[PDB]
Amino acid sequence: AYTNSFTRGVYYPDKVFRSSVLHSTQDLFLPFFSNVTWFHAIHDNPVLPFNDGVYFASTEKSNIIRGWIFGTTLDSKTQSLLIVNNATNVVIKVCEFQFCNDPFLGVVYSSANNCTFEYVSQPFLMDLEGKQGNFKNLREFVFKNIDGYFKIYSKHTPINLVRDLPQGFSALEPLVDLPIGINITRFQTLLALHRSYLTAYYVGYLQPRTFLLKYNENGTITDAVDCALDPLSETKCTLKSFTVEKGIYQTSNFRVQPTESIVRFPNITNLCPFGEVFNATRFASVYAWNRKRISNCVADYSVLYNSASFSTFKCYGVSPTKLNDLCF
Amino acid sequence: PLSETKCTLKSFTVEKGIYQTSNFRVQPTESIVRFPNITNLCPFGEVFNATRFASVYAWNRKRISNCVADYSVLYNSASFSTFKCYGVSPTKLNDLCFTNVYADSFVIRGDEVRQIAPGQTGKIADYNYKLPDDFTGCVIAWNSNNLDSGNYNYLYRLFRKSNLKPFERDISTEIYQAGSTPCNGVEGFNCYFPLQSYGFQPTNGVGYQPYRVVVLSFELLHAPATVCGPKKSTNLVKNKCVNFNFNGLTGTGVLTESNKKFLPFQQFGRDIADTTDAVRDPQTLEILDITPCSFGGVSVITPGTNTSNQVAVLYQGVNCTEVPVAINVFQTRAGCLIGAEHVNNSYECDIPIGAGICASYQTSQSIIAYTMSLGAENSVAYSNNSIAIPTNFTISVTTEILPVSMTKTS
Amino acid sequence: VDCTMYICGDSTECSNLLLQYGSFCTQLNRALTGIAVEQDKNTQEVFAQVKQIYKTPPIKDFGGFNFSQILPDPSKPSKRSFIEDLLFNKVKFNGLTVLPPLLTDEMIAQYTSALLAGTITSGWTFGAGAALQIPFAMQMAYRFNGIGVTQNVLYENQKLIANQFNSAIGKIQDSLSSTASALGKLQDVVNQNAQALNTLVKQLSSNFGAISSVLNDILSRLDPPEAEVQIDRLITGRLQSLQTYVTQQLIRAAEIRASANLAATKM
Amino acid sequence: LSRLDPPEAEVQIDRLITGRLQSLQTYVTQQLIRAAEIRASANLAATKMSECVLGQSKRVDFCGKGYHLMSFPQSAPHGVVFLHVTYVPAQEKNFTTA
Amino acid sequence: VDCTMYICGDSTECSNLLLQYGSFCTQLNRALTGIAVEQDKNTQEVFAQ
Amino acid sequence: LSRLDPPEAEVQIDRLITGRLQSLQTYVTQQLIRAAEIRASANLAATKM
Amino acid sequence: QVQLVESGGGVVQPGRSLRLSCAASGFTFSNYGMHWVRQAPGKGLEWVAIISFDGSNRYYADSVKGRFTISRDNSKNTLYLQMDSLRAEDTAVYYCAKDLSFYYDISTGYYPQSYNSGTDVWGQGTTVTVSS
Amino acid sequence: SYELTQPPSVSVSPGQTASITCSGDKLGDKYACWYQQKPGQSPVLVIYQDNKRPSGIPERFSGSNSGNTATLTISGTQAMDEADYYCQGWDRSTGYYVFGTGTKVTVL
Ligand SMILES: *[C@@H]1O[C@H](CO)[C@@H](O)[C@H](O)[C@H]1NC(C)=O
Ligand SMILES: *[C@@H]1O[C@H](CO)[C@@H](O)[C@H](O)[C@H]1NC(C)=O
Ligand SMILES: *[C@@H]1O[C@H](CO)[C@@H](O)[C@H](O)[C@H]1NC(C)=O
Ligand SMILES: *[C@@H]1O[C@H](CO)[C@@H](O)[C@H](O)[C@H]1NC(C)=O
Ligand SMILES: *[C@@H]1O[C@H](CO)[C@@H](O)[C@H](O)[C@H]1NC(C)=O
Ligand SMILES: *[C@@H]1O[C@H](CO)[C@@H](O)[C@H](O)[C@H]1NC(C)=O
Ligand SMILES: *[C@@H]1O[C@H](CO)[C@@H](O)[C@H](O)[C@H]1NC(C)=O
Ligand SMILES: *[C@@H]1O[C@H](CO)[C@@H](O)[C@H](O)[C@H]1NC(C)=O
Ligand SMILES: *[C@@H]1O[C@H](CO)[C@@H](O)[C@H](O)[C@H]1NC(C)=O
Ligand SMILES: *[C@@H]1O[C@H](CO)[C@@H](O)[C@H](O)[C@H]1NC(C)=O
Ligand SMILES: *[C@@H]1O[C@H](CO)[C@@H](O)[C@H](O)[C@H]1NC(C)=O
Ligand SMILES: *[C@@H]1O[C@H](CO)[C@@H](O)[C@H](O)[C@H]1NC(C)=O
Ligand SMILES: *[C@@H]1O[C@H](CO)[C@@H](O)[C@H](O)[C@H]1NC(C)=O
Ligand SMILES: *[C@@H]1O[C@H](CO)[C@@H](O)[C@H](O)[C@H]1NC(C)=O
Ligand SMILES: *[C@@H]1O[C@H](CO)[C@@H](O)[C@H](O)[C@H]1NC(C)=O
Repeated sequence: AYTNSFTRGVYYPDKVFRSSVLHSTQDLFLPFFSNVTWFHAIHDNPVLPFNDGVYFASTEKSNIIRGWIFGTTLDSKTQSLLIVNNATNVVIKVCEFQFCNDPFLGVVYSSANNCTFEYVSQPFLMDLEGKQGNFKNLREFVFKNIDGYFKIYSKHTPINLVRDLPQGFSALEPLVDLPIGINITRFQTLLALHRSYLTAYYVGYLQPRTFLLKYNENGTITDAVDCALDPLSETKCTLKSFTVEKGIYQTSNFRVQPTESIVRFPNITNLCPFGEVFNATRFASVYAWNRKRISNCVADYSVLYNSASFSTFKCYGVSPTKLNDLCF
Repeated sequence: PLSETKCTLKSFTVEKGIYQTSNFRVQPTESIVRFPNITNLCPFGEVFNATRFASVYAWNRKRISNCVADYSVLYNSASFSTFKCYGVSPTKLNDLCFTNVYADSFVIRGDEVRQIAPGQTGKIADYNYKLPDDFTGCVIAWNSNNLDSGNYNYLYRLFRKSNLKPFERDISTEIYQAGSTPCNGVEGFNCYFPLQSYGFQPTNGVGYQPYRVVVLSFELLHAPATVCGPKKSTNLVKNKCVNFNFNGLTGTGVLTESNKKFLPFQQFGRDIADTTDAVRDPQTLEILDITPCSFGGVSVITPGTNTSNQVAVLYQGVNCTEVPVAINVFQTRAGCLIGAEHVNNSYECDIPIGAGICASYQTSQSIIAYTMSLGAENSVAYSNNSIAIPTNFTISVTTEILPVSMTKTS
Repeated sequence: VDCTMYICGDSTECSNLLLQYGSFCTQLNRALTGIAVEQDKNTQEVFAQVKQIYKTPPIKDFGGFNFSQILPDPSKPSKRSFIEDLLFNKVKFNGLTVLPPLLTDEMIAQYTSALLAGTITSGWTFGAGAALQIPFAMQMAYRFNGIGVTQNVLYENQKLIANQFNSAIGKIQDSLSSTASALGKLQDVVNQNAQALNTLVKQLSSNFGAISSVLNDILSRLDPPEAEVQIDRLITGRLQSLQTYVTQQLIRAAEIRASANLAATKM
Repeated sequence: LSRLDPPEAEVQIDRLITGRLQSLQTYVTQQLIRAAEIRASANLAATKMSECVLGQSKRVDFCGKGYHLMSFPQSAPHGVVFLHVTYVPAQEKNFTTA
Repeated sequence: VDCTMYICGDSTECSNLLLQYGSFCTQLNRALTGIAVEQDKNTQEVFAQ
Repeated sequence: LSRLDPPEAEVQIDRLITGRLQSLQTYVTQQLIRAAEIRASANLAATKM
Repeated sequence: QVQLVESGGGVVQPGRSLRLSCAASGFTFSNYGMHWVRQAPGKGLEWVAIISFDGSNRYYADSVKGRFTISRDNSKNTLYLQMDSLRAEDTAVYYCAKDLSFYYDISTGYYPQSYNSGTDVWGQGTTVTVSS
Repeated sequence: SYELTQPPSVSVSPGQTASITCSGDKLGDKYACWYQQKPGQSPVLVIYQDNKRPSGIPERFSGSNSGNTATLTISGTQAMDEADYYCQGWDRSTGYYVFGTGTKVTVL
């Protein structure tokens, strides 16, 4: 299915306190009013991509979601990250996991093959819905993997809306800032199943976006503007204000972009005699250094550069790698 | 103050007026250092004297956190032939607190260790170990002929289909197709296996015998600082101008108890100007407002040296309670007017102080300060059937002077 | 703005580098001080035109013309009239310092009160010399003479003219007290000054190619010979920013002086 | 130039051109602002000459304080001086009026 | 005048390098926008009487 | 950008950025002063009208 | 060993002031919110006050609000309870209790945002009596 | 005011189940915790999050919370279980941590 993420997925971009100021942060944010896929894992769990980040949301009634699996191969050939919250302790762990085809938690899931990280601590996922009664917790998460850190943000709020995310605003706060450094490209949720058949939640993807974040006097983000959502938001972003007066404002610059690249070189085919230069039997005395003009060539400098025969190869006005594309 | 006025104008006679001669600023009384109470020293020994270093293509990676990292002992050691840093001073590491200090280790052929630096080009830099052009950290290397030398178990990568990104590692071993024709399974024409051994025979001369390389990379003030240097924390003083050091964040100002409700993950605060104005003390975790301790211009109110050498000094926008920390007293809205007595009589303005206050030289003769009088008070005798008609006149010739042109410089 | 503290405060290492650039900081401070004194001159030339502070009489038989909305209100701490009260309601950053005006708002209000009292009780005579009192009906008659309308056009229908003037003053009162933004010309000056200061202070956070935009980070990280090449970059950037600010402020002060000269001529 | 050779003399020379060029742009920019200030005062002096000297001005306090009779121009270095002859009344006497 | 286009238009490397200098482009564009609006103000003031 | 790699290309690009930024700043300063002159002329023209 | 020890108990007159001090060792004191609990002789427990992990948020019972003041010094691993205007009802053995759940792990930045309700570790207790 | 009402005492034969109940007007919305206190000793936490035992407490302790009542229960009471049991309504958001009136379980 699909549903509208009205104003969800915004978070505190940094560890800096700000109050009564509109700050224009540029970071991986979920675009406003974006389409978030809605998965009914229980009548399955597909392995989903991890493009730049992931906004994960859920409104489950009895805390069936217990954590996530992150990685690129997820088959013990490469390091993978595991977050699974048992009844009393979260285990954040990066090993060379041999993940099962259908991961799930019994009522238990771990590995230790060539492992390189573990952090067992208090759990952040607990069964909080029973206290709220009919009102259902909306658990929100934002995962990122930049500069070698796996950053997790979170926020849980009471709601009653059933079929779609709330029409409201609430900034997610950090959970962990893990120094991890692995390559993450795919992920999947793992569930708690009473019947262990070894054979519900919304997912959105972050994009580079400039957000104008409004901090109230207490220092919390109360509302925000997605500067690239529509022309009105861009005007609000350019003026660094949330209300704009009547008028005409220059917001950005339109530029038609080139459709394709065109290369037109002369119809020359002969390869160029660098062999005569470097493989000469006798080199000249330095007081009588040679002078061989090279013209009407198709010169390939890559073989010169990557050849190990040269103990010194430094170019001053040109880059050794870019000589091939340049015409001289 | 009068001599300071004369030097400011570069003249020996100064006309009547008010001249800004210098700037007043309160000076810090003492020093403050507040580092986190990290409970253990750092395992640099396990990296630098490791029984076996890794190959350059498979460089090791140690993440260092929760350390009292004393870098002075490393620098003072005579073993390290090469110890150079690209974003920090080696002698100033021991007073900065950093995050995720990564220590990479590997063995290099010899004199080509110079390729381990930002912007370097070569076999090692391009295809084996690339570090960013804006690298901040230190590269440490020393000769290890008597530890790694013959020997062939240290390898390096000859070929890669593209230059490695900063801090990228490649473990693949597929055959590189150097030529413009397909090659598969074996080293064919213009086709090579991308790795081979160094060949660290002891007979190798200087510049080719093995060199062990350890490069430390640092991130600072992006997070709760963890690999803090050895500097000891001092006590915390408040309401007195003082230069401080919170987790490496150096500055000057007056610390005060803050009403700001920092969230648990927030360590600093900033103003609308994006200037730091609050900090969570790493020891007690309380929020301290940082206000820049008082500053302001100093203006010397002087009559003409012709009339008198007596002067009055105005500390602009400065409160009287803290001026003598630097060096009659009267609190004007524009600042503290020292040396001029306040008089309740209101005369016409002579030397404008500001905010309606003017100063003048009057007489037993001294500089006075008063609220300027706008003019003689006049209650015109208006009535609904009374008119005043002049019975005589006066011819007045008032001169008016206007500039027209200026010098034609070129 | 203190050029030395704005470019770098609490750092002798940067200050010594800044002295290499010469008297750029002295010139900028001189220009800003000239602008500051020019503002006081502008206020003085506009408002300080009366030699004496004229007072309206305690009894205000002005022939039916009601000036209660413009004469001063003695029931408040300031000399402001009612319309002045409407007008006044409708309208430590690394070196910056806002000096106070020489004439406080109370003094400017007193000057305008003197001008109002002189105009009402003596017509134009107080501008030519000593204030010659004249009943306001006769003053308005001889002001009708100035526009080519005979005196009797006032006296024969003085009540109608008085009522029209009172209604017009009340309409100005209502318009100023309403939601209309009639004072945009002054709010534009205030906004321009605030925006210029905001841009100056917000260009302290730019690094201009240096490793960091904070001098305490550069000085605490790098030894002098490597710190100088970064601190010079920050000095160049911040000096260019301050020069731009001072130049635009000079142009803005020039147009404000033109407006002040026009206001003095109108007075 | 006499101390250093071209390969690193140009590095030191370039610091002087940027500095002296910047120090010269500041001079020209402020003279342009000053020239406008003088130009405004020359337009006022030309208006005073046209209206006060060549005629009689009804504008109040333009050609002197009082009722303007005539003005006399006097040259001065980089400026002009106007001697505004003016009629100011004196010796008031209260009278009942109708 | 577009600052980014005039200085180094259609090059993202310079577009990134130019952010180090701060809001100079914003100030320059704001100034000419002010001048441009002032021209219309001048024409309206002179003629629309 | 086609001749030099980013480590040394950024050094050359900075000189162009500074020079073109100074040229643009000079242009706007002259335009501001000339706009002040034209505004004075337009005020005079409105008064004459 | 995770332990808490109180100090500063004694005899006090009505209207005077007294300060308790609970010292913490064996765990990261700065991570956990702390409680004060009192028990009158022969009666049940009564919650006195709570303090956040950094002192930003403090709550008091209505019987002591405005009179008592809770504080902590994370650099000393000590918890304080300033008492002013003591009355007869304040006669009780005062306990300092650690939260089973920490609010924020300063060592790693872990901010769970969801916490268990228990207070696992309690102090030994120090008696305070108010009489004339 | 908030008065978490519990019976003054509950009598139980050794080896017999004892149901210790705590009542409150809004206790269902809040979490409940139970503390055991032998005379002359500080309280010891036995139940938190309305059903969870901390490490080291015997497994025979159990609790529940629904509606206006939270109830601790012991599957089999031993001679050492004679103590005072106090309920506590826990709510971090509202700053609400009031204890109960307590209950002296009597073993006879
Ligand atoms: C994406 O969102 C738009 C606007 O809500 C909607 O019209 C469209 O149907 C959505 N498409 C998908 C893939 O659901
Ligand atoms: C949760 O995981 C940790 C990891 O060691 C384990 O020790 C603990 O017993 C687990 N708890 C449960 C409920 O099994
Ligand atoms: C770790 O990886 C190596 C190479 O694939 C493998 O031989 C080893 O069995 C793995 N770990 C262990 C200890 O099982
Ligand atoms: C991460 O893994 C994917 C899939 O193997 C690959 O396409 C991508 O290039 C990798 N990225 C990095 C940073 O190695
Ligand atoms: C900010 O905190 C204060 C003091 O706790 C509180 O009174 C106020 O309501 C808070 N602000 C908002 C917007 O709730
Ligand atoms: C060059 O010209 C020849 C004909 O002489 C043509 O066949 C060939 O396609 C041309 N080469 C290129 C580059 O198109
Ligand atoms: C010299 O000959 C070798 C092959 O033996 C060839 O690779 C090289 O390109 C020739 N000379 C040059 C251009 O270096
Ligand atoms: C390795 O041991 C030698 C012993 O002389 C010493 O120079 C060096 O400090 C050690 N390396 C460490 C511990 O970093
Ligand atoms: C200086 O003072 C003397 C004595 O009062 C006086 O005669 C002279 O005119 C004054 N000169 C100036 C420059 O005012
Ligand atoms: C100056 O500081 C003193 C401190 O006692 C204070 O009472 C006074 O109000 C201050 N004056 C001004 C003008 O701020
Ligand atoms: C001025 O008057 C005030 C109030 O009458 C008085 O307190 C003060 O001492 C007087 N100052 C002088 C210098 O007379
Ligand atoms: C008018 O004033 C002059 C002095 O300015 C005086 O000499 C003359 O006598 C006066 N005449 C009358 C009518 O008072
Ligand atoms: C008219 O004047 C009287 C006396 O000053 C005053 O009470 C009344 O409010 C005035 N009315 C108007 C039109 O303001
Ligand atoms: C007119 O009347 C006023 C009343 O104050 C008096 O002062 C003045 O001397 C009288 N005569 C003149 C000279 O106008
Ligand atoms: C740090 O912890 C020690 C105990 O390890 C304690 O004695 C000290 O007071 C704390 N603070 C400082 C600043 O050392």
